[PDB]
Amino acid sequence: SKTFTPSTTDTSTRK
Amino acid sequence: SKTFTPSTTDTSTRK
Amino acid sequence: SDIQMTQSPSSLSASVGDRVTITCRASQSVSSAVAWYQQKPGKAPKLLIYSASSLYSGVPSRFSGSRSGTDFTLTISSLQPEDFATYYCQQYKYVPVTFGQGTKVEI
Amino acid sequence: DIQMTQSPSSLSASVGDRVTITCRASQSVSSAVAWYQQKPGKAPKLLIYSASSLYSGVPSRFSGSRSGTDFTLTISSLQPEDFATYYCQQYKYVPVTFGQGTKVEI
Amino acid sequence: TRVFKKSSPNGKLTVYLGKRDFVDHLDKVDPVDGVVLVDPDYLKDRKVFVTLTVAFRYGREDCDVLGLSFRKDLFIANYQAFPPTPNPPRPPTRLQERLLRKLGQHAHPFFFTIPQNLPSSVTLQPGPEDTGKALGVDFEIRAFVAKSLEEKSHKRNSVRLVIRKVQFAPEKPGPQPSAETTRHFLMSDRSLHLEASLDKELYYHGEPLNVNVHVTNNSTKTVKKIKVSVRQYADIVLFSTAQYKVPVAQVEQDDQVSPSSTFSKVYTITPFLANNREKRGLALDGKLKHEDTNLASSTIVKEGANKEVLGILVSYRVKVKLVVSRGGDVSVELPFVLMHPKPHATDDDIVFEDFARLRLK
Amino acid sequence: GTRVFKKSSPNGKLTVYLGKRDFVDHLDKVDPVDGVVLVDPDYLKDRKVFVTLTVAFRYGREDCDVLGLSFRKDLFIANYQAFPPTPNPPRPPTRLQERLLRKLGQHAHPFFFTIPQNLPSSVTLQPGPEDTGKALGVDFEIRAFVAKSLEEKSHKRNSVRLVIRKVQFAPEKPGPQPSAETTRHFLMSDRSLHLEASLDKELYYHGEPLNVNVHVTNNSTKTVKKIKVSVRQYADIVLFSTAQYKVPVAQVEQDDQVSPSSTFSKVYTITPFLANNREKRGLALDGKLKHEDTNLASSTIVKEGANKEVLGILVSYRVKVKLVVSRGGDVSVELPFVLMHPKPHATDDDIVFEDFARLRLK
Amino acid sequence: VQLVESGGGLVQPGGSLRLSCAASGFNVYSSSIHWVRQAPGKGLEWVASISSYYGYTYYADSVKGRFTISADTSKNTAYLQMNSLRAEDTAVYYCARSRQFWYSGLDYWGQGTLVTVS
Amino acid sequence: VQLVESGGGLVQPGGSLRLSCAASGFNVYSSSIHWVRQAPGKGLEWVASISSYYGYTYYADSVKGRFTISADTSKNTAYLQMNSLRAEDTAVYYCARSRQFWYSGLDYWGQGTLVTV
Repeated sequence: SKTFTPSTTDTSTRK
Repeated sequence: SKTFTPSTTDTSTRK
Repeated sequence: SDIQMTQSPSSLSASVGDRVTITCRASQSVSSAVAWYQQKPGKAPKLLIYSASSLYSGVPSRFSGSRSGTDFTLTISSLQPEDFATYYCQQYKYVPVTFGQGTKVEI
Repeated sequence: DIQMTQSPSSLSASVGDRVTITCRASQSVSSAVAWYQQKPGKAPKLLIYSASSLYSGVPSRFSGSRSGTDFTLTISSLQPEDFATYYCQQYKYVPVTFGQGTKVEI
Repeated sequence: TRVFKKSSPNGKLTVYLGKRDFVDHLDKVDPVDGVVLVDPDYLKDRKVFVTLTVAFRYGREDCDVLGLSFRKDLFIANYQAFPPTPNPPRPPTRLQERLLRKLGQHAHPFFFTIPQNLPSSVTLQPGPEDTGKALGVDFEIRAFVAKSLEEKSHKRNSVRLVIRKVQFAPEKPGPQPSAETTRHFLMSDRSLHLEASLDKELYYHGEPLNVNVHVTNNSTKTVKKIKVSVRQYADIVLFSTAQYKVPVAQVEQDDQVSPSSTFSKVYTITPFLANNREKRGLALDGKLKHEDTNLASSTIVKEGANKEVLGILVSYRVKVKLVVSRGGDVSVELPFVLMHPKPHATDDDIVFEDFARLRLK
Repeated sequence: GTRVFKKSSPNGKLTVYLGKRDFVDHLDKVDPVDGVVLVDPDYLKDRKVFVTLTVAFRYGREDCDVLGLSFRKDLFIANYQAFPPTPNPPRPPTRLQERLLRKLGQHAHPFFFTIPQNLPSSVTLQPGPEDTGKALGVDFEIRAFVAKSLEEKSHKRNSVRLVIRKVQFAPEKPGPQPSAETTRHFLMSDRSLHLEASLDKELYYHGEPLNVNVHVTNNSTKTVKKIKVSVRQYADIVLFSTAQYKVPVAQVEQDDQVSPSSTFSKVYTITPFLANNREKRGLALDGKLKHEDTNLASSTIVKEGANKEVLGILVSYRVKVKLVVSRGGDVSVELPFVLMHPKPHATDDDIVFEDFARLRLK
Repeated sequence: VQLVESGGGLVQPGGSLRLSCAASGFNVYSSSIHWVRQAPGKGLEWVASISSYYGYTYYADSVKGRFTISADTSKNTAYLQMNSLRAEDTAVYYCARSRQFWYSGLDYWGQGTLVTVS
Repeated sequence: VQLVESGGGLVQPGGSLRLSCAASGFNVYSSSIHWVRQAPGKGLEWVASISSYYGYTYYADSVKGRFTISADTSKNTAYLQMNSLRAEDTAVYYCARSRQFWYSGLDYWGQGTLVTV
């Protein structure tokens, strides 16, 4: 439902 | 489907 | 691509005093940029309506133009014997300008 | 603010056991999470920073991990010196919030 | 009747304008009144603002403008369409009432007034080396949803509609142009003297100009050539007035005038864009998006010209130069107005002025 | 436990994966920009995916309401066609790129960028209190967008921008200790006023105090009124003409008179920091990924090889020890030092812009 | 205001012909000039158009390359140079006139020159 | 490297007290200083923080307005002026230290001054 401009997050380099 | 930026069109001032 | 002005009907039979409506449908959504012409046999065409509603100067007031989205209609409120001719529908919103196939009006 | 739900509130362990202390952030903070060890009657002592970096001088049995917003502190080979209280702190946003603590008991 | 309609990229916001061109009548401007259709459930706690912005701008419309750029808001107006203002200016017009009754409760009007001392929508032609960057006065309307005016607008829920301020030829004709200039020699009492005149004070776009050159060369010098030219005078005013001249049409014929002999001819010259596409600083009429507009119309200003100067002002003059042997070139300028018939100081400012003079002066 | 930065397209059909946001210059190589782009192949009907490594010298904010002058100059442009994959890509995929490809599947493709050795670092000049957010600065960025070709304009609904930074850290080897001497004798007296100042170190970290050893040997008959110790920042903007700007970032002034025919010796302590310099225009700050707070810009380190290497803004720091003396005759010494972070464990528009920059700062 | 035409006639297939449109009563720069043909028993079709104010020439897809439209601005006349006249080019070609500022239909037409091929 | 803090003691409710945190072994501009309290039988809580490099002071929602944190940069000491000490303010207040470039947790702590109301 989020309509705002996507920000910078992070994710685990795995699987 | 129309993912492009909406352009200027017209409509009849009626009903 | 080009734009098709599907003019309907290809011909119609009428009489003096009758009300004749000639339709025109554009394949692509042109603006009010549509014109109507009256070509009697053996003569050059003659502009009747421009901008799909504006009657050309000198044309009798019995001719009128209307637009409903991409559908354009030419109406003769009180048909006269002088109006038996061929009527062409032209759009001029995009190059090339395309004409309708015509609608021969016969007595 | 942001709540660091530390689980369990306490746990009973023994020497040589493996203890895992979890920490869950209400909001998705980054790796900006630190772990402290407060023995009773003493000031806290930083163990892990950036949720994985072992602080200098801390024994290697302590280790940090992150799985999204879930942070875990593990002692591979528990020693009698490790029976203390462990606090989970995030420092991504002001105010910095601490976990409620996990008293490790013999 | 019909109304223009542009919608938000996500479709939750729509603007309805009866016109895209607004005419200055030299005592009033056509009021900008439209209708905005919103989605009140989509805007959980936000407001809808429409802005009437006109700005002197340099550089093209994209974001990656490699080089200098400059903007100056000549006039800013703000309207809170939703929630509606408690005391809106003017009652809604007939077209606005029809639009509201057609679109329902989630449509609200907005009203704008353009001040009398604003420039028209003009655009200076980019140079062949210039990468599309161009000076020009642009009118625009932007509708956006936001918590307040100071909040930045977002592309997804904002819609922009470029409008234009235009002027048309006044019904009352002006005085016929006429100019006289003499050049007498140092010794001979005879004085070279020419007469030139346009048949009209006002010319439409694409209409030829007939100049009546009338040379009375009683001296002993021979006029080698007679050159007839049309010049465009873009007058950019931001903080210091700077006039720029661009020749837009030239008619030159080899009609020698013998000493002690009169002359009389009717030259025909037409300004048009076909041969002026490579010129930089050539003022063109305001374009909606990218269409080909003709040469800029002459800017007509009120008699109450206290300041009256902003943006770019356009004027046209016809010059008749006689290239005389042994120097002594004599010229006459014929100012005319070129229009359309009515259808029926900060550091940035000073530095940009220096830049503009350096570029196209 | 390696983690990777990721930013998604506004419509969610495009995503960039970068293991780093800061890339270190090693004075012989810059950290390569290796990333992964995840695309939606069915969303791409007849469109390609390009990623650009753009670094630009810009003046002004990133918004549209940028009333007033603005400037831009792409110091370096690099383009990569992520999808469809380039036939021969530069370098084999790194370990992290291979892991990201394995995690994300076949709809994720790598991109490779190389930053040249002569580029500037990410710096920002502090906006003045009168400037409406406008700031000179060198900015690195990466943009991923879908288009039929590079010439096609980018669209916000699909393009995703990720600001990166080029950074430098303090060299491991120490430098020579700063030392400066300057004499000033009167017109008639043979005695010469002379001071020598020196920093204890050549390199100082941010927030580290600077200890200057001022030593005045005044054998003349003139009396030193005060001793002023200052730290000044030297931003060197080089687009086509080098314009040097000096901003005083720290001042230590004490009233210690020096009697005639009497030596002097003191150890002044001075620290450059941002708390008292927030109202200064043209103060060089470090690169910002966002509107966060950075410290004073680190000193720009250039290689021994001459080349040109001059672009954007170059930052230098010098300590000035000025002596104010009765009847004029001020004598000063400058001690250049490098301020850094420890290594963690002739177009018209351009010329007019140098004119504007000198008018603004100089 | 007239659009006198001259130039049509019988031409062997693959031949060439030039059509001259002598405009009168209006200026070549305030009006655009269009060529419209009408094959026997078929409707109206637009083949060419010239805008001397802007210096633009447009052609139909069936006549692109083969046809060139020019204007004699001094003489206030327009020309249509038709080359490689095939069988499909037989029609009555009309010289139409439209305003330049702005297009409001072809308000003035010629009288048509019959172009035929064998 | 040490964090010597003093100043706490018994205070009547609604009273005031100042806590002085003498810092040694590090500089006031390369490090930030934080006050963290631990109520009896309760967990750690952060109340104040000062960054003398940036000139910033932060306060908890429960101590904003009532508490002011200052620093003596020349003396390399920090202060916490606590006014209108209510019942909830009784705790052992720790002076913590963190890097300025950059934050890596509170690597150095004091020893705590007991404050009672």
